Amino acid sequence: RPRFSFSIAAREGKARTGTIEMKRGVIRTPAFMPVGTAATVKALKPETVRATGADIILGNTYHLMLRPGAERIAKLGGLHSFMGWDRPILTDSGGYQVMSLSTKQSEEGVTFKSHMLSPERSIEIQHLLGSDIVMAFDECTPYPATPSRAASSMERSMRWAKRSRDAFDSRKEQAENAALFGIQQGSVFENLRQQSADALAEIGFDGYAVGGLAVGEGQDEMFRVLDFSVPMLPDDKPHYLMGVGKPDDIVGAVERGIDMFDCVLPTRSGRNGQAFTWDGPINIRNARFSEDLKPLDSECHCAVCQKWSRAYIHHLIRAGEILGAMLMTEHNIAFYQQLMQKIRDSISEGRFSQFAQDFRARYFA
Amino acid sequence: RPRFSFSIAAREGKARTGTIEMKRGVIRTPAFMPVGTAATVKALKPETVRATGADIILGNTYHLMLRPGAERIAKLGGLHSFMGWDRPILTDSGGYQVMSLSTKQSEEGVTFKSHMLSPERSIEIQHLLGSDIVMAFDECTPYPATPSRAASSMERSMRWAKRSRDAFDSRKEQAENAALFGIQQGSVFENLRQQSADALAEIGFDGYAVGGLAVGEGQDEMFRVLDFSVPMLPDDKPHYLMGVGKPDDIVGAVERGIDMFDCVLPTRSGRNGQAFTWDGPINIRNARFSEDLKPLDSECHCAVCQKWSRAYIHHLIRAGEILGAMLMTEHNIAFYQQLMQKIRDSISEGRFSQFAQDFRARYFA
Ligand SMILES: Nc1nc(-c2ccccc2)nc(=O)[nH]1
Ligand SMILES: Nc1nc(-c2ccccc2)nc(=O)[nH]1
Ligand SMILES: [Zn+2]
Ligand SMILES: [Zn+2]
Repeated sequence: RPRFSFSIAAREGKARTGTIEMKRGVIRTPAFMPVGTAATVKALKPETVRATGADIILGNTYHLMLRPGAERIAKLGGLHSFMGWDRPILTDSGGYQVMSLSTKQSEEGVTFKSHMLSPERSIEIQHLLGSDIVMAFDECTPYPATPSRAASSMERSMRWAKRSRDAFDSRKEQAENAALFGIQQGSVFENLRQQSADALAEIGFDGYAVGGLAVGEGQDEMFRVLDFSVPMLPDDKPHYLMGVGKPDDIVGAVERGIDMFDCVLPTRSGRNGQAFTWDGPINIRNARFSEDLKPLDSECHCAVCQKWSRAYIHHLIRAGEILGAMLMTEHNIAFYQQLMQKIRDSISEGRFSQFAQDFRARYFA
Repeated sequence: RPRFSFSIAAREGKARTGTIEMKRGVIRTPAFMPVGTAATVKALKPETVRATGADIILGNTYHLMLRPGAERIAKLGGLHSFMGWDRPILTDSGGYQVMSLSTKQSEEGVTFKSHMLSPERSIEIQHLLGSDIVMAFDECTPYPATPSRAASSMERSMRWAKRSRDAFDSRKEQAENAALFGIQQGSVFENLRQQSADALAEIGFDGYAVGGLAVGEGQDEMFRVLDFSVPMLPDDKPHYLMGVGKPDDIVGAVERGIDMFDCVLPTRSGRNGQAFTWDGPINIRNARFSEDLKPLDSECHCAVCQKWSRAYIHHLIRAGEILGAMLMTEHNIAFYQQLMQKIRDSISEGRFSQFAQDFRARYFA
């Protein structure tokens, strides 16, 4: 099996659909990655995650290095064995969470409480976890930022990107079996995004993430930045938008050339009682669902919608029952995967523009 | 299919093993019933409950009448449809929980806050839920109690038992498709237990519960009372010990003629980090399991023990992850079902005495 082989099968405008072949499996793109923070996709067994259609999940380096610890997970046989997911795992670098969840920043890296993270240590931690797609250690520039502060931050991220590349390449077993993605920064500024893209391309990565855009800038601004940022990245490698997003965010980002996504929304909002449907999100705890015998979504193919009603799930979530969180989460992840499948098929079939319009019309109605 | 047919296939001492055939399925005895309080066996899909070997689950009349409500569940198609469990369900009468969870007691029944429960209303609620085994509405005498107070309480329960019988029999659809169990009371007093047994037998029930013994009297005292109480009940009907218990409680009660059990222990203690093993319970959060790659129990056949380590489950429970509760609960219910299976097979094979001794020796070691 290939270490990493990205093939584009079809295009429509800026949108692409295809596959990433890796040693632990094939990733169909555009892809959505369920987030598995503390070595679990919350409230789901791995077989259930797979049953929804997920090809790859995301693990969080920051969380796992603290609990249970990277060396410990390696001693226990790696993250795949540990959590019982045998397909690809992408690990974030810890660069974002080290700032949002903990700090002292310097050229060497970040020291923090509740430890030190550097490009080299991040790569080593991801090696110990046995990650399939390794993220370069970066800095998520706060939003908003002055052009000059965004520039100095992006430039540090680019130096860290080179250091991540070198650390990764130095570890033969990692270089042979895993892939490395670089992260574009530059805030909302076109010239900095270009400088960042050029720096990353000069180094060379297996894939390129658009970083710094899951920062509450709003969809309009996010799209504006994607409009010029994604074409700067190498066309022949995957484009990964970190931390995005709602279903309409995803459709628009794919329209702008994004191939990969991760977001806690389907899992987290699922536990909180929000279910995604083709007619938009619903709050299942709302009184209007108390005697509603329809499934969460009446076109959804997931196991939850085959078996249980809105009324039942309403009851569970209001009662604080774990099964409520389980069913909501499975449905939401399945919905996200069905969305990605519809996206992939429509691009392949050259009807993605129509799909996007049809989707938005119904979802917002 | 039979409404209710109890067959004893084999005996050893006071212990029996056999089957209860009902319209929604066969119940292998001795049986353990997972408790499904608010129309869910906590943290388990019904298919998972079934996969562990459970033939029947328990639903709680008190909880369900408040949330989502009995008439509502009936409107939604009954409890079986509502929660997606199509096999037998035994419903408790609400008689215990109305006192422990809420009161005004009278001959008519119990009025309470956070409503009124009577033998007739209890039976009607259980009818609306679509219960397969209906419990007579009773009074769980507090422990300890004077002989005279235990007597007046038991006598009220016996009058309520007759009223439950009459209400059940009046509802043709219920009488044709469900079964009715009476509940023996009398605290720890032999003469009152006898009076109670005689009263219940005079009325006639499909099964007989030993009530009033899940009250913190200790195992020695519980066994003492079972020693004389169970032989008072009709031999040819099932004997149900409500709210019991730990694995050794169950083995001893079967040695004393009990055929059916329910307990929240495997589910509740599972979520709290206690896993049952053949070498006794373990607290999975304990530091000694942090790098333990063995399954929860190395003889257990459950899906959890086929796939995940102690170390992983340790990590999940310490992290407050829902999957931790899911895996612990599935294992614990599976352990309980494997215990019942070993009990059934050993009685059938005429080696139950040896099994009980072997079990106790290892479990307490
Ligand atoms: N490492 C990194 N992570 C994220 C990020 C932000 C929000 C949700 C998820 C990831 N953004 C970045 O620019 N870098
Ligand atoms: N209805 C009833 N329930 C119980 C009971 C006690 C503890 C746990 C479960 C049931 N004991 C009784 O004597 N009657
Ligand atoms: Zn669904
Ligand atoms: Zn097990």
